[PDB]
Amino acid sequence: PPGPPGPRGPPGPPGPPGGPGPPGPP
Amino acid sequence: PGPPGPRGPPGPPGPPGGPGPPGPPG
Amino acid sequence: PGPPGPRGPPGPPGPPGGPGPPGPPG
Repeated sequence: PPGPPGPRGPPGPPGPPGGPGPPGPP
Repeated sequence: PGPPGPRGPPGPPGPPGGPGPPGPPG
Repeated sequence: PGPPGPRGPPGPPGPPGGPGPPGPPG
């Protein structure tokens, strides 16, 4: 029969950097 | 011996990215 | 029984990071 199911793949790579912060105070 | 087992599932989503750059001057 | 299946593929890229730090004062 078929062998045991394989291991789960690796976690994906880190997401991209976030957007820019809000503008500073007036 | 039988054929190789079914392939494992895909990994989970990666970790979130880092924070974005500093915002613009007020 | 056959050999265990191959490891799954890498997961999706992680989510985008958070917002950056607030910008400097006007």
